[PDB]
Formats: sequence, structure tokens, C-alpha cells
Amino acid sequence: GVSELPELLSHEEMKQNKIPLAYRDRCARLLVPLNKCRKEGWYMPWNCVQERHDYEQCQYLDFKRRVKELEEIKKQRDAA
Amino acid sequence: FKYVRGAIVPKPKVHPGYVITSKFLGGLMWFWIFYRAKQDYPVWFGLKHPWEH
Amino acid sequence: KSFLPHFIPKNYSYGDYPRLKPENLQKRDPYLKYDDQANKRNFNEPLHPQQDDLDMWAPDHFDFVQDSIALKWFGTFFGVLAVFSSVIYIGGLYPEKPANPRNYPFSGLAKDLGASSEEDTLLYAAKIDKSI
Amino acid sequence: SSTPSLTKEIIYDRIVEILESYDNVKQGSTISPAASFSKDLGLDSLDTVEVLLELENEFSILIPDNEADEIKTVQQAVDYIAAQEDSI
Amino acid sequence: LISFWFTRFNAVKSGLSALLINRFGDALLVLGLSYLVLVTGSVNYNTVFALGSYLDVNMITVILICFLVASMAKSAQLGLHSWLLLAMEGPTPVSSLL
Amino acid sequence: IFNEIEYTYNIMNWLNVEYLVVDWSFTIDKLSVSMLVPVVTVSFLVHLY
Amino acid sequence: AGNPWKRRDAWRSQGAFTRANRFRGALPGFFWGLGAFGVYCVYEK
Amino acid sequence: KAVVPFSEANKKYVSSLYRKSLRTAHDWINKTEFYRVKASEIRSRFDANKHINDPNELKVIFKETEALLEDYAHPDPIIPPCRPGGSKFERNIPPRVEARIPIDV
Amino acid sequence: IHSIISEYQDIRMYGGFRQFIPLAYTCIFIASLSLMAIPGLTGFYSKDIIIESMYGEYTFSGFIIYWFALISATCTSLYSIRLIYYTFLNNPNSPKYIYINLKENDIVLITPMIILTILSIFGGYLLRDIYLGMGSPFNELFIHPNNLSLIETEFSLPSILKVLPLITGLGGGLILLLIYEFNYSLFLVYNNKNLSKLYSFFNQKIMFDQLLNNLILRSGLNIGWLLNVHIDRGILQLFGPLGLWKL
Amino acid sequence: HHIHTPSYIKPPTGGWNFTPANWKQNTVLVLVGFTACCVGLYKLGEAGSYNPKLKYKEEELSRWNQSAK
Amino acid sequence: GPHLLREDASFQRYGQLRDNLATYWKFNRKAARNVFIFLVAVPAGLGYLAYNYEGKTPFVGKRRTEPIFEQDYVPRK
Ligand SMILES: CCCCCCCCCCCCCCCCCC(=O)OC[C@H](COP(=O)(O)OCCN)OC(=O)CCCCCCCCCCCCCCCCC
Ligand SMILES: CCCCCCCCCCCC(=O)OC[C@H](COP(=O)(O)OCC[N+](C)(C)C)OC(=O)CCCCCCCCCCC
Ligand SMILES: CCCCCCCCCCCC(=O)OC[C@H](COP(=O)(O)OCC[N+](C)(C)C)OC(=O)CCCCCCCCCCC
Repeated sequence: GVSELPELLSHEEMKQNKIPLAYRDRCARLLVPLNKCRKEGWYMPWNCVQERHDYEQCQYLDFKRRVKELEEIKKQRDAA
Repeated sequence: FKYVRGAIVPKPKVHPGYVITSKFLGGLMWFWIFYRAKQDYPVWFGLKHPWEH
Repeated sequence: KSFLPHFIPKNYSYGDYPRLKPENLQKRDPYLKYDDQANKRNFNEPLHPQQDDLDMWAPDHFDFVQDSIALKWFGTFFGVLAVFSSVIYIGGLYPEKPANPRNYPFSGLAKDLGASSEEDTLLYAAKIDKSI
Repeated sequence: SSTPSLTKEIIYDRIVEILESYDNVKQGSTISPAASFSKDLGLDSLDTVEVLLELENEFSILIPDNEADEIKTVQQAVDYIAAQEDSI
Repeated sequence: LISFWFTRFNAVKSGLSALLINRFGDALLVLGLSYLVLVTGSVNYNTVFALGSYLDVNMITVILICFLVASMAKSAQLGLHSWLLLAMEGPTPVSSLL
Repeated sequence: IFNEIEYTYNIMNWLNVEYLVVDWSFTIDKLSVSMLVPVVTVSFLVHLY
Repeated sequence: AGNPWKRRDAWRSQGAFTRANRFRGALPGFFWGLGAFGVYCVYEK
Repeated sequence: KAVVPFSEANKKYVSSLYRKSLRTAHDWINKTEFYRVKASEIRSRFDANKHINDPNELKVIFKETEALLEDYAHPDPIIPPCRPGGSKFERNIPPRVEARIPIDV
Repeated sequence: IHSIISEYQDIRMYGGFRQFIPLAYTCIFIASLSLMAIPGLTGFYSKDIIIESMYGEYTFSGFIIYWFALISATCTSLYSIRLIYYTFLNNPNSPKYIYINLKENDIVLITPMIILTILSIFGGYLLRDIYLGMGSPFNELFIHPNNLSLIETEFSLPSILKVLPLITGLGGGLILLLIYEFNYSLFLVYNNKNLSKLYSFFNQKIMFDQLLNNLILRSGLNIGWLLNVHIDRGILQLFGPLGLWKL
Repeated sequence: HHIHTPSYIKPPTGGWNFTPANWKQNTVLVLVGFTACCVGLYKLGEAGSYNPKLKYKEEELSRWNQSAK
Repeated sequence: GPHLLREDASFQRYGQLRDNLATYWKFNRKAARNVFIFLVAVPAGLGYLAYNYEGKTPFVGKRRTEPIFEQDYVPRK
């Protein structure tokens, strides 16, 4: 059940979850339920279905966020 | 035993111990290939997304 | 064709030691009979002064093409890729990014990338997400 | 069973297979152990080397120029092949 | 292993070709370790990796270029790859495992 | 891999030249065991082969 | 002459080396894997 | 040296050039049907000039025939495994048969 | 090689093996398809993503390497087809006595192959999320935050690249298969001097082996010779025993 | 066939299809040794190994970073 | 003992020559070409590098004071 980017985590939260550095972003909050289930599910291709699907779409919005923000700079090239 | 001079090589009859095993092994390959394809021919080509159910 | 390896001398005079043209023992016919069939040498055959460089234990010599021709083909093949890599670089034909490089919150995770205070930050910071 | 040796009988029955399929053999003068390539069978210098090249391919060996020219009969082929470690 | 059939002349020299070319990278791997002791006084994983960012960029290059050259020998990449196809002198099981 | 556990057997000390200290220490992290599956598994079948 | 070994190379293209036999089922178990795949449509639906 | 046609030694030279020619064709051509076609032609090219009664005319062909083979030589000729140069040459050579002469070291 | 009684290794002395050893052939077939990254196999789920991430880097080097890698995927799908046909589907080249004596091998030799075959059909899929998982904790491999492009590798790539390796993979495979089967006359390359030079160069491995031995190794051994001649038995003996004896 | 010269050439690995007459007896003596040591190696592995992620709690580390400051 | 070695007359000459190259050696223009390279050219070249950097390399625990990664992106397009 994900349609838009969720709220960012806090600094102390990542310490207790030891979330990897490259994935400490806005979508980090939907990482924690996924990572916890994979450990209890042996990273199988079927035991984390909806939690994984929610996360990939989050990274899609997180990616599509930068597409609009990439074009915004490219317009500022046209300023001068 | 003796070598028969001037003969064709007939369609060999190997023991179906080997023949059936290779057929099942090959069948295990294709069946899997089809099984993943029907469930991932969108995602493999990128035409859809995994969460576009 | 049948050329001898590099650095083998044309002439030598070591006093009374016999003079004889160098023979690359690796290229003797492997079917002919020899007293020492592994080394393809017959007993009491004289040796060249540098026979250690002209036998089965020396590095293998390949004479299919001339040593100069091999350089031409070798350099050309990488030379061909050089122009393929140069033209794209000179022309700039590689595509542009489809999205902005990935940014990160909390001052680009400065503290989480081994920073202590705010003065350095940029030393350790990642791509800063200034657009929260 | 693995490959059961290669004795002269099976060698003989395969060389004859070479000459029978080689149609340049003179008519009559049946393939015999004492035959001569030039006298009996009727092959010239360029023909005999074709038989030798086919023979060495059939037995998966490489007959050098030194001994191939020595083989003048059909038996000498049988005795030459039998005295080799790679005649298979 | 590569020179297991030591009576075969080809397998003997191909075994030597594998060892000498690999010892080329091994010489560089040793030199990389010395610069690892020179920079951090340690070769432990728990120590060296904990200090990666704080170290000079030039020093990491000196160490890792040596690691790369050593890795080119073992993984048989371009430049130090002539031995890889000479290795087929060993028995077929050797090629599979190596 | 699944239970987030690590093993470290340290036989004894190897080099103890002032600050440079090296042990005969063997660890099995995620990466060490990620490589012991391709190595030991294949090598067992190679020996069986 | 011109191919004096015609009667020799007969068997390289006849018997079990007929082109129908050479490419006969070169894809091991295509129809067994193919046949099974249809059944999973019968089983699921 | 000189070339004496119809002498035994001169024929063997032509025999040797024939094994170079056909094996080289065999090295490049990897289909029997294509090989026999080319192998038939080489013999025709070998038998068309069968009749020569002159020394100097024959020596030019020997010069030319060597050049034909050298340019067409395969960079990876087929070799039987147990013949010299093969994949199994010298493998597992049986040990030498000889008496051990003991020495009082 | 064990089955063929002559124990040959040149695939130019094979042909039509597919029925005399059906079990050996299938193992190569399933493995090669896994090597060639046929969709749904194991090599697919590991090799294919790498080829995408060459393009997903969106730098100059990623673009140039992308084609080198894509040619590697292409050639993989090609020399495999060349290997399989030349040994299992081609017209026979070995003598008949070999074909009448061609059998599979004992059950001890057979077991390891089938077990590796099953891994080559199912290993990659099961293990995919353990390693390539989006955010799986694997800190032993350290990825600086400014070097993560797994997101853009999977979401932003052009829709034609995601099929490009496979389309030139099997689609280009058939074309070569026909030539090897129906139109082999094209490949009689000894006549063409441009093709013979090209074939000789790549068959001799970029002539790199000849460059090492004839030039680099021999020069290395030669410097040993010059030191052993002009220094050790040369200037050091002149400023040594021989020279002082003369004086 | 051919002669192995086995009267004197007795390397530790036999040589040319070597098999002693009492090979069945010796293997059980060897199969014990592999079993004796594999069991022995398991004891030491359990007793002398440890988990290097639980020796020090994070509450103890947090004092170390501040003490060094 | 029993002379267990089939001594060779040609190997003995080769061994005799290789251990007596000092006798036939000459200080011609070829030897000076090699002698200069090995006893002077190489020692001086390395001798310069050794003394040039002798004390200029404080690499023990060297620190980084300069960023590696780049912050802002400037697309061509
Ligand atoms: C490796 C580190 C170094 C180790 C060694 C260090 C010391 C080495 C010194 C080397 C110097 C001698 C080597 C070169 C001299 C060789 C002599 C020679 O080659 O012959 C020249 C000539 C002999 O005449 P001839 O019979 O024609 O021989 C010609 C063969 N080419 O000879 C002559 O014509 C004579 C040459 C002039 C003589 C002048 C005499 C001056 C005094 C003698 C020097 C005294 C040195 C000791 C001083 C204290 C002694 C108590
Ligand atoms: C600073 C560096 C110091 C190093 C040590 C000193 C140099 C070593 C010389 C070796 C001598 C040697 O070899 O003595 C033996 C040698 C000769 O050789 P041989 O055994 O008879 O065979 C070779 C004989 N032929 C040619 C017949 C085959 O006798 C001599 O020539 C006698 C005179 C030597 C005088 C030594 C003076 C030393 C002064 C040193 C200070 C400049
Ligand atoms: C981490 C450290 C591991 C050490 C474990 C050692 C296990 C291997 C022991 C081999 C003994 C053996 O048998 O070698 C001797 C073998 C025996 O030949 P064979 O097959 O019995 O046939 C016998 C008939 N021959 C000999 C005619 C074939 O012949 C050799 O002389 C081979 C050359 C020397 C081999 C050296 C290997 C030494 C191992 C490497 C040491 C660092």
C-alpha cells in the first residue's frame, strides 16, 4: 500500500536498525519491514512479496523524484 | 567380434537409462523457462513493473 | 618461416671451440630417430655456445609470422578500439543522465560517513539532498 | 565393454574397406594380403599417397614421409599399423 | 597439478608458465601489503577497513594498484593471460576445479 | 547468511614485531561463507567426478 | 580423379547421419517441458 | 640441387608435397563433402603437370609449390593426440627398463 | 573426450555425436544456455544485470564498455553454437569404428554433472535475493552512497536495451547455425587473404603469446646473458683474478 | 605388460597402480584416523571459537569513543 | 664408484667453455656499451631517485584533507 514517498527516518532509528549507508534515504522506512522479513524468510523469492514490492515502487518514486529535479537544473542552464 | 565392411551407421540404440534421463533433465529446463516467462515476461523486458499487479 | 630467435649471434670466436651455425633444436623433426628423443639430440653432437637458448628447455619460439608483423596486428587491433573510444569522447556521443545523481538526507549523511563536526562535512559528505 | 584392442583381423577388415571403396583399383586382382599397390592393384605414385592419407585418417595416426613410402603391399600396411601405440 | 604428467614436456613448461606469471602478481601483492603496514601498521580486516576514508587517496592507489596487478595474474586478464590457455595440459578435473 | 552470526577461530600468534601483530586467525563472515559454497561444493563434485 | 571415395563417404550422410536424424530433437525434452507447461494452465485455472 | 624427373628420389619429393597439400586443405576445410571437392582439384593440379622432362622447369614449380603451402599454412593444424605435437604425446611414458646398480655412498 | 575412443580434442574431428552420447550433449546444452543467459535460467539472473549496469552507470566509460560487454554476450552466444554444432550436429569426421564404439561413461562419472545441471537451472533464482536484494545487509561489500546505481539500472534503462543481448544472442545464433549447416562454402577462408590474416591473428590469440616469448622473455634471459658475459666473467675478472694475473 | 621396477621404487604414494595385499586392513586403521581427527577437530572448534560481534556491547563502545575524545 | 654417468665429450666442452668465458673476453666497443649501462647508467639513475626522495615521503599514517567525490552535476544537455 504505497502511492507516494513516505516520511524520512531519524538518525537514531538507523543506528538501532543498522540500515546500510547506501540505502539511508527517504525510502529507508519501508526498508526495515522488508529487511526484517527476509532474515526471517531466508531471502526467498516468495516469502517477502508485498513488502518487497512496496519498496521497489518507493525507489521508483525516489528515482522519478530526481527526474523532475534533473530537468529543473537543465532549465537553469537556459537562464544563461 | 568382426568389423563389417561397407555399412551405414544405423540410428543407435543407447540404453534408455541415459536417454530418458537427458529428456527429463531437458524437460526440467524448458518447463522452468516457461514457468518463469509467464510470470516475468513483463519484468524481463521492462514493459511493466513488479508492483503493477 | 624458419627464422631463429632474437639475440642469437651471427658470429663467435671462443678460441679453439668449434664454430657452427646455430640450430634451433625445438624445430627438429619430431619423427626422426634420436639418441635422446625427448631433447631431440644425438649423443656427442656439438653444442652452440648459447645452446641453452636453442633447445627444448628454452622459451618456446613461435615463427608463424615475423616479429614485426605481430606488432602491426597487435597495435592495430587496440588502435582500432582507440578511435572507437576517442570519437565518442571527442564527439560526446554517450547519453546524458536520465535523472539527477542520487542525493542523501541528513547533510548527505556527513556524520554517517565518518565526520565529527560541521566544519569538515564536505570532506566526508555524500551527494547532499538540499531538496527535502 | 570398453574398446576391445585392435588386432590384425580387425585391421585387415578395415584396410580392405579402404581399397574396396577406392574405385581406382584395377578390375580383377582381388584384394589379397600379398597384393602390390602398383603391380597388382594398379596405383601410381600420386594414387598410393591418397591411399596412405586415407589409411592414416582411418587409424587416427600420422604416417611420416620416411615410412609411408616404404609401405608397398597390403600386408606391410597391416604390419606397420599393428606396430604402433596410437593405431585406433 | 598443471604439470601432473611430468613425463610430458608440454605439461612441464606450462606448469612453470603458470607459477612464474603468478609469482609476478605475488611480488606485487607482497609490495601492496608492505604499503599497508607502512600506512596503517596492520594487515587486519577489522583495522584497515575501519580507516579507509581517513587515509590519503594516493596511498590507497599505491596499495590497490598492486592488488589489481596481482589479481590480473590469478584471474588471467589481458596482459598477464598467456598462461591461462597453457593450463589445459593438466587433467580435465584440474581445469574444472581451477 | 540468515542468522547474522560470525565465527572466528584464532589458533595462535604468527608475527609479533613491535606494533605489527598477525595471528593465525580464521573468520567466516558473509563473504567468507559466500565463497565457501562455490569452492567446497564444486571441489567435492570434482573429486567425485 | 573426381572424388574417387564416393562409395567411402556414403555413411557420413546416411543411416544415423541423415540430416533428419542429426537435428532430430536437438533441443532435449522440448515437448515434454512444453507439454507440462500447458498443464500448469490446466492446474491453476 | 638438380632435379632429375622420373628418378625415385624426385618422385618422393612430389609425394611429400602432396601430403602437405591435402593435409593443409584438410586443416582448413572441416566438411568432408567440401574437402573431397577441393582434394580432387589439388590432385588434378598435381597431375596436370605430371609429365616434365626438364630440370629447370620443374625447379620453378618446387619454388612455387613451397610458396603456395607457406601462405596457406594453417595456424592450428590438426594433430593426432598421441603423435608428436598432439594433446596426449609423451603422457604416462612407461619407465625405462634397466638394472639398479647400487652404489656405496 | 573420454567416450570417443581416440580421445581427440580438436572439434574438427567430431561430428554427429548428439545421439551416441545424448546425456553428455544435454549437459552442455543446458549449461551453455545458462552461460548464454537464456531467460529463466541461473546465468540469466546474474550475468544480465551486469550488462545493464554498464549502461546504467551513465558515464563515458560505462557506454564504451557496454558495447565491449555486449559483444562478449554476443560472442558467448556464438562460440557456444559453434562448439555445439561442430561436435554434436555436424557431419561426422571421425572414422566409422569410432562411431560404433561410442558409449556414455560409468555412473560415478555421471552423477556430478547432473547435480551441477540442476543448480544451473535453479541456483540463480533461489539465491538472487540473498545477494542482489534491494538493501539486503551485506556490509562486507562496502558501497559508498555516491556509487549506487542499482535503482537506475532497473528502472531507467531504454526498453530496447533490456532485450538487446538476447536478440543478437539467439537471433544471431540461427544465422551462424544455417551457415554451418546449409552454406558452409562461405567459411572456406584460406582462399581469402583478408580473412586468412584475420583468422590467423585471432586463432593465435592476438599474437600475444608470440609477443611474450619471442620479445619479452628472451630479452629478459638475454640481460642475464650480458650480465653473465660482460660483468661476471667480463669487467669483474678484468678487475679481478684474470686482470691482476696479467698485470 | 610393462615393469614398474617396484622392488625398490617405493614412494609414499605407491606408484603405477600400487595396492598392498593387506589394503583392507590398513584402510580401517586409516578410516579410524580420519574419524579420530574429525571428531577431535570438532571439539577444539567448539571450545576455541567465538562470535566477534557479541564480545563487547554497544554500551561499552559508546564510552570508548568519548574517552578517546 | 662405478661411473654411473655416460659422460659426453661435447657436453664437457660446453661445460668447459661456459666456465672459462673470462679467457676469450675482450673490452671492445660492444662490452663498453654493456658495461656502461649496468655499472654506471643504472646505478646513477637509481642513485638519483634514492637520494632525491630520501626524506620526502612521510607516508606513515598519511591523512586525507581533500574530497574524493564531486558534489554538483553539470549536464552537457
Ligand atoms: C671489483 C672491485 C675492484 C677489485 C680489484 C681492484 C684492483 C684491480 C686493479 C686492476 C688493474 C689491472 C687490471 C688491468 C691490467 C691488465 C694487464 C694487461 O691486460 O696487460 C697489459 C700489459 C701487460 O702486457 P701484455 O703481456 O702485452 O698483456 C696484454 C694483454 N692484453 O700491462 C702493462 O703494460 C703494464 C701497465 C702499466 C703498469 C704501470 C705500473 C704502475 C705500478 C703498478 C700499480 C701498483 C698497484 C699497487 C700499488 C702498491 C703495490 C705495493
Ligand atoms: C676493494 C676490493 C678488494 C677485493 C679483494 C682484492 C682483489 C681480489 C683479487 C683476487 C686475486 C686472485 O684471484 O688471486 C689469484 C690470481 C690468479 O688467479 P688463479 O687462481 O691463479 O687463476 C687464474 C690464472 N690464469 C690466468 C692462469 C687462469 O693470482 C694473481 O693474479 C696474483 C696477483 C694478485 C694480487 C692481488 C692484489 C690485491 C690488491 C687489492 C687492492 C687493489
Ligand atoms: C600445505 C602443505 C601440504 C603438504 C602435503 C603434501 C602432500 C603431497 C605429497 C607428495 C608425495 C609424493 O608421493 O610425491 C612423490 C611422487 C610419487 O609419485 P607417485 O604418484 O607415487 O608415483 C610414483 C612413481 N613416480 C615417482 C615415478 C611417478 O613423485 C615425485 O617425486 C613427484 C615430484 C615431487 C613432488 C613433490 C610434492 C610435494 C608436495 C608439496 C610440498 C610443499
